[PDB]
Amino acid sequence: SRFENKLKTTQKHQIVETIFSKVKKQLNSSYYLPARENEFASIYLSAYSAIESDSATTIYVAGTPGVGKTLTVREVVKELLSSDFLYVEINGLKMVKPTDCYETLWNKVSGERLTWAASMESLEFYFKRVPKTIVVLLDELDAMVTKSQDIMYNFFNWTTYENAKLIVIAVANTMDLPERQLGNKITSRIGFTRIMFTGYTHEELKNIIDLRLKGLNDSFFYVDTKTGNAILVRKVRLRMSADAIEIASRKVASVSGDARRALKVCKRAAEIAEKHYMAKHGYGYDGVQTVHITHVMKALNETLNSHVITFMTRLSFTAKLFIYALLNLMKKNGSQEQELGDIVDEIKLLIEVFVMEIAKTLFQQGSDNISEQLRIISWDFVLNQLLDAGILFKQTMKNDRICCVKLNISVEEAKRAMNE
Amino acid sequence: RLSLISGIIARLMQTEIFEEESYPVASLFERINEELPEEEKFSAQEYLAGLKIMSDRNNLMVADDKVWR
Amino acid sequence: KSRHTMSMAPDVTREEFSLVSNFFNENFQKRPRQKLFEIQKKMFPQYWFELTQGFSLLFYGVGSKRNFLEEFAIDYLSPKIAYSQLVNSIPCLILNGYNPSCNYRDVFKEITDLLVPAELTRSETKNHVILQIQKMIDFYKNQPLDIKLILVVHNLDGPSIRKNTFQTMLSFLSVIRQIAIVASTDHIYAPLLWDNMKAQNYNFVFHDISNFEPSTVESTFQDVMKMGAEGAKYVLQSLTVNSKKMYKLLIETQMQNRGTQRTGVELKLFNHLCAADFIASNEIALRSMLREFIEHKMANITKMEIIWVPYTYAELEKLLKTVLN
Amino acid sequence: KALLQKSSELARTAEYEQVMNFLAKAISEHRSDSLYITGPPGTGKTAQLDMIIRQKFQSLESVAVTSINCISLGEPSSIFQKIFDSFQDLNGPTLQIKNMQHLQKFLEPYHKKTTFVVVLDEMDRLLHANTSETQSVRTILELFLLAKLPTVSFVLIGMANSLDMKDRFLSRLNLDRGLLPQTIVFQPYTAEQMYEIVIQKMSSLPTIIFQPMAIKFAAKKCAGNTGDLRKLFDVLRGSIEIYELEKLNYIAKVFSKFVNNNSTRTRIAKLNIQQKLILCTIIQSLKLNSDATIDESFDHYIKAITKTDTLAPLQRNEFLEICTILETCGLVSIKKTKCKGKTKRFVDKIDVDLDMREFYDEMTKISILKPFL
Amino acid sequence: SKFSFGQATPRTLLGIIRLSQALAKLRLADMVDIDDVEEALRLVRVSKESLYQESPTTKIFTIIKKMLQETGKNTLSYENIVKTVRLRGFTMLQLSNCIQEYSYLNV
Ligand SMILES: Nc1ncnc2c1ncn2[C@@H]1O[C@H](COP(=O)(O)OP(=O)(O)OP(O)(O)=S)[C@@H](O)[C@H]1O
Ligand SMILES: Nc1ncnc2c1ncn2[C@@H]1O[C@H](COP(=O)(O)OP(=O)(O)OP(O)(O)=S)[C@@H](O)[C@H]1O
Ligand SMILES: [Mg+2]
Repeated sequence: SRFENKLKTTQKHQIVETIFSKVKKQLNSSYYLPARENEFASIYLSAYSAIESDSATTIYVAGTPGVGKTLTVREVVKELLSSDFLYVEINGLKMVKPTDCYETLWNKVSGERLTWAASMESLEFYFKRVPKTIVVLLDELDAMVTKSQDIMYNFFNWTTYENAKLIVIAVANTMDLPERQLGNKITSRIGFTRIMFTGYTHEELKNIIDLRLKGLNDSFFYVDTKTGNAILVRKVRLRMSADAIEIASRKVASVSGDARRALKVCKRAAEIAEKHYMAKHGYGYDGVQTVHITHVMKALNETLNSHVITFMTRLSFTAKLFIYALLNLMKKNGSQEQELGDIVDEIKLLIEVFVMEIAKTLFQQGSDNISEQLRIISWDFVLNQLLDAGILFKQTMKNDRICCVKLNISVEEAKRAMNE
Repeated sequence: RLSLISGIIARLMQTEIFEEESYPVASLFERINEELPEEEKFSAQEYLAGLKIMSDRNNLMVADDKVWR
Repeated sequence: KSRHTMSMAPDVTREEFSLVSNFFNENFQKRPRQKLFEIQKKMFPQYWFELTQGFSLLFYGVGSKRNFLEEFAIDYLSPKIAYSQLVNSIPCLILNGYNPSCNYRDVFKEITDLLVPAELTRSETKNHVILQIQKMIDFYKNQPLDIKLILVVHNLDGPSIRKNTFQTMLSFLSVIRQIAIVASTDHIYAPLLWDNMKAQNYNFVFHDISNFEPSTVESTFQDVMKMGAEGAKYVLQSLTVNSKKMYKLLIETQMQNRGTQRTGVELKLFNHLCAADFIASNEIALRSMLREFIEHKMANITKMEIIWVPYTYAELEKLLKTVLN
Repeated sequence: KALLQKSSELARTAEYEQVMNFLAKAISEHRSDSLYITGPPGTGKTAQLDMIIRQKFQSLESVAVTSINCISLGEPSSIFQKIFDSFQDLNGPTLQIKNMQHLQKFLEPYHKKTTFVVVLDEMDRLLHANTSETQSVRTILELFLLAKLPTVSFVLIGMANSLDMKDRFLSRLNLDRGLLPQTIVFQPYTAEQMYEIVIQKMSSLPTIIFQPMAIKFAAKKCAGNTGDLRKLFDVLRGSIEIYELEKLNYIAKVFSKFVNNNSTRTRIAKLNIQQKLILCTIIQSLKLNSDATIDESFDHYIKAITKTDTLAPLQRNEFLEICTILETCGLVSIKKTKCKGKTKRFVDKIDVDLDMREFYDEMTKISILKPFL
Repeated sequence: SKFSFGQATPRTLLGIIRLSQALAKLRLADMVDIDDVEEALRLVRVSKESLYQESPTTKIFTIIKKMLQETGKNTLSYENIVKTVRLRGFTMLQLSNCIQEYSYLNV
């Protein structure tokens, strides 16, 4: 509003719009929908009736994140501006305290700042007195349910008044939410509409990608060979191999069916070809191009593959000495949780069961003057280093002997990474 | 006498042989004489009265005339 | 361990209990009760005379004393002392110790307003309670000796008055000569409450009153298992008509075999059994109106997948013939 | 075709006949009967009394009887403030609305001596408020005491969901005291009083408002677990737009959303045969009925796959993604449960909605999980 | 586990050898054949066994999994899988349907 005038600055020194820059502009998650096409009507025809008849209803939609329920209901109200209402995005997680949404509503009727207490008095005074038109989105309803359900009873008791000019639209995480957190007295007020949103399917996941790739798929750029700048000296083209786009779809629809996850794995795979193109020619920052299948093979795996195995073999010696002692106790006792003094008891014993040049160094950094150490060198350090790494876990006790230690990653992969 | 045939109708309603909660009149005729109880099914009026006494006890009502809700 | 238990008792409903209880407590030993009440009436001039000496009078004894204190404090003493000093009579401030909602702040806020606000004592209001009463005490050492207030503390071993920060608060009140402290306790370990420090401030004397009263008001806050088998006895009286039938089919085969786990039924066959009488459509429609029996804790489940009712063998046939039928 | 069904979605009840007998002294200006009106939820009971008082106020003599909703208080003061709002006056409010004895001074009227009855809406928020015998039962106790000597008495009409509240009353209060007695209940109307109101709420009748025996069929086969037939007409009003969208049909559409994956669509969730293997791997770890970590499951996954060499052992990171494929369909849920060593530390315990009876059918068709069982 | 008892010892192997010798002695033979050991093992396993008292596209799936266990490539150009299906005995219509079904299953 105000400060966007101050967020603008002047000197913009000719940023290089490369080949893959114009992809990521439309591969931004912003800018009719193919997948939830008919269900857009099922909201809207449920909404169009109450709007043009001055009533008060409730609409309940659920689903996993990434399915458009943040998006679709925005497309409902957007066309409605063409044809009497006040649009508010009452987000649950964007409220600091749960009562703070009450302040917004009384702010968004006349423009007054009153307390959560004093708002809902005048809100209740609004909802049963006004002679005769308010659209409210109650997003992410896991946030506003937590304390004692006294907030959630209000947001549906206002719907019961026949003289209440309000239209509520609830969007939750799960359909189960008025059956495993709320009471039945709320569950009578929630209704039984319950519009379910499933995942996306992999065919439609192809049909959502090309909507971003509408005017740019297999099109042509105008490029100078000196700076790598592309314009919608050569006239090059860039093509997208649709089969790699398909194998992006057949995984994301399989695991999650998430519309952000499908776009972003294409977005991550796009910039892999960006740096390899910049590696071969070096246009910096101041015949026919493509994106291979081998890009989305890596980037999809790049969502999966770890490093704690590679972290463990790149740790210190006494780190790998520590874990090898720790699995030795877990196969000695079979109790998966060993006392800390017994580990210090073991690393002593695992010496005497090159080793002497180790055992000299393992308890003192040379130095005859200051040798004879009980516990090993930097034993507090590696145990602190294994703690904040998340591999280990150690309960809090002022005794430094009988404080228990519990593993936090799978002990077999600890056994397996130890073998290297 | 109707409890055993009601349990038979319920266990045949448990699968997708009716494909819904409802069932057709052809499947109604297919599940009275082709099934296990022989000569337990009398005239049309008494089994229509049996469907009516299942209906007021909320078991099997009568609707749309091509299927039976 | 074959033990006879309170579950195996002929139980009594709410209106049946309290009415016949009211018959006994107003007609059992009526003649000797007022016959005691006339005997102890002659002690009333003796209490009046000793109470001029600022003595904290304490009444022990079996039975409730609540009726006796209110006759002795209100009607007898409080106008008798006003007539003997020479106009409204002496203000009586009772303290219901059997009421657990007594605090130290609220009753003392009454006290300083019951006592004289001759100075700005709200200036010393800043825990200043012992501070504010100390400024009350030394001023009262140099005043003309006359009672202006008599307070009554019923059931001094009560659930809130027996708290230790409240007890010491009353201790400093009793050393003042202007107020007479007539209280009663009922506990058998009541003299565990006071040391020689407090009784120095108290100078208690003792008298027996045993009228074997029923303690009508003092029974109300108290509870036993008379006051669940009786809890879910009322929810079934207001539900759907189908839940009665699906509990009837539940209660039959769960009592076909105390009502323990072993008499219970598996979930699959019970779904098929309540599918047999055209009642349960499937598992979800069964379980959802079975969560309503779960939400009001009217049935249990342990592991066959055994759902069993936690009421006794005698209780379920009582639930059979009365409310289900 | 819209305007006939645009109007579709919107003395009258056979329960109002009860309460005029229960308010038999409310037109003779005397103290009426003793009103504690309860109900199972959803039964219209909030708007039921609201129907009566709005028909009372539109009918009715000086006219001032007020009703306030006990939702956002947790404390018995401002109710006695809101009865003052029908006066439109000004006073010292704080002390008069706080103590039991302070309410008694408030009950001397001014203009024409019409008696006042209060209506306490949604009393169960204060019943199911803070701890019982300390504040809330005392709050219940203090309100129901009507021992006032003139007939101007604050007659209560309070409402509650769950019917435990009467046994919660003390034995003195259950000795025929105040408004507790007439425990007027409302059994949920099956179809025999609620559907007929829908008939009279079809005063403006379109031609095709559907075969009404199917509406009777709708009423009979919803009355298993229900209380609000206009809201269960609001599920007919959604299906009446289905016949507008296509230019108990919908209850059939909504139950197949809920019943399936155990019988049929379990194999829909596990098109991967390894997803069938990893699903049995979870249940084999459920022998040690513990906090079923993603690691202890991975422990039993490796130590079995080294015995039977059905596949190579995969990654833990792969094991993370594959169990989330099991998650989004709705089979297994993951929660961050409790372990209390250093802080509130969150290891992930799973839980499966399948039984071994619904397991053994779908594994005998595949003899590659038969080594694993 | 739960239904387990004992372990395999060399004395049980010697007893199996002795029972095979007794079975050969009952047949009055100078040699021990393969028929005695398979009877003795069946005898010692049924001595403890009283305590318990198609593949239309699955064969193609095991062939595809054998090729996936030797190299592990889910390509779109099948030149060896089609040859082992042609020499395995069945037709190519079931092969094309299996390819379409597992591409729909995304393997
Ligand atoms: N059908 C679609 N057509 C076009 N863009 C889409 C579509 N579905 C999702 N998107 C895009 O992907 C983003 C995903 O956000 P949404 O799925 O709307 O949020 P969500 O499903 O509510 O997940 P939340 O908000 O965390 S519960 C949207 O903001 C759009 O930018
Ligand atoms: N018999 C009826 N006559 C008129 N309107 C009715 C009737 N039954 C239900 N309704 C309407 O449908 C609504 C459904 O009741 P609910 O308000 O959801 O439940 P309730 O009124 O809160 O009672 P509770 O749940 O015990 S607080 C009522 O509030 C009325 O608007
Ligand atoms: Mg919302």
